[PDB]
Amino acid sequence: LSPAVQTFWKWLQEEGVITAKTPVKASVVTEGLGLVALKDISRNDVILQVPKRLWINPDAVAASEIGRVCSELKPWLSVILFLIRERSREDSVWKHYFGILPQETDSTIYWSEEELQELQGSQLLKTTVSVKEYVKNECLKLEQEIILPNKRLFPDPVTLDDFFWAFGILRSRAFSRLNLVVVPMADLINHSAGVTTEDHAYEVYLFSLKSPLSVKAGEQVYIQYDLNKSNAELALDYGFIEPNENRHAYTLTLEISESDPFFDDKLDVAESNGFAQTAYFDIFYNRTLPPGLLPYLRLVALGGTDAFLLESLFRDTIWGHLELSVSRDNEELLCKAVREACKSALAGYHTTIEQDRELKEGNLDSRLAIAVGIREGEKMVLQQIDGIFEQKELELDQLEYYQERRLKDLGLCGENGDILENLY
Ligand SMILES: Nc1ncnc2c1ncn2[C@@H]1O[C@H](CSCC[C@H](N)C(=O)O)[C@@H](O)[C@H]1O
Ligand SMILES: C[N+](C)(C)CCCC[C@H](N)C(=O)O
Repeated sequence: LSPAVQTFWKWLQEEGVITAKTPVKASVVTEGLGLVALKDISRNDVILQVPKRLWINPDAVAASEIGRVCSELKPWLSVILFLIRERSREDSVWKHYFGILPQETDSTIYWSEEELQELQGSQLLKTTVSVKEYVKNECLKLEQEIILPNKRLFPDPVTLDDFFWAFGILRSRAFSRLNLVVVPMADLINHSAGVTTEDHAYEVYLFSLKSPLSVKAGEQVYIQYDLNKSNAELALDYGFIEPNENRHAYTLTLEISESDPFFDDKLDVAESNGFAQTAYFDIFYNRTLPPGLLPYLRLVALGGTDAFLLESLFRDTIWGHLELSVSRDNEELLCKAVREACKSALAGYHTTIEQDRELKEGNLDSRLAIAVGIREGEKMVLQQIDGIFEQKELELDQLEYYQERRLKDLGLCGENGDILENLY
């Protein structure tokens, strides 16, 4: 099979992890390394359990020689260093383990500059930069503040590469479902759209892993990494995406600018209803607009004319009105703004959806395939959003704004009220 692999298995055997009780051998699959069922496994069947003696979370780093120095360090930062450190030591308890870990994945955090050009104009590109940058800073402060001072615990130099390496390992191997644990045995389980549950972790401490699906002898055992992540998210966290167009999403960012003459009043209204000065609305393909998006858009484009709704008089129904619409000038404004943002964003890509779809029709490199699928999806969402507001511009007169809703109770045609009045 593989050097460190055929050995890594041996390692677990003595640690009382892998026995003739566990029906699942590690194998080389299209997704790298994975768990192949050694024999017909059933639903919920615990495939393998690992002794907490083998975890690699904050609790294990706090108990090692670097447990002190990393005392005030944040959760991940502690594990980053720990992982790096153990990778160096030739007598580490995870010796056969690290010889198994992939030096890299297809996460965009590793993409070359050319590779990154394939995501030009994409939201994913932005996000990946930000993340790469941040991690960098936090990793440089660790060197200058922990790695270098304690030249006794960290003998070897630590490069950025090693950092991103450890980070990636975290982002693609941590089970934050119990918040940042790692399990050398159940670390080799891959993701599959076949699984639609999203609950496999367990603990009897101990880490118990159970296959949410009945696998036959020879086949691979999978799990659902996260039913709620977008493709842009699966792309960064792990190095893969799904064909499922329902994973395509595009998040819009809304904010009440401080230069807005009604900033103070608008922010009070927003906060009073669960929204901050800045708000993110995730828009998924074929899914309906998120609640709050429209009323927040209306608040943003409020304007002098409708500013009267910001008065103490409505501080109890203003949001209800925002949900029902303010006025035609208000609706037209936000539509205009949204459509313009969509068209502007659409122009930022270097390929058309037609080209992307044709590309997908041939054989693509894993990272090329990700960029293509990611950018095609984003264009679909942007165009769906644009489609939605284009319709809105047309039905701009079918909505019953504030004024009209206010006059829907005039009772013009009532009684000859004067008769009653002239009776006293
Ligand atoms: N469905 C899938 N398609 C492609 N790669 C996958 C995948 N599920 C898991 N992976 C890969 O495996 C990582 C999760 S850790 C799983 C073990 C991994 N196969 C290994 O050889 O070490 C992901 O970040 C990704 O690079
Ligand atoms: C790749 N590996 C299987 C190790 C983890 C995949 C992500 C699991 C997710 N954090 C959850 O706990 O629900």
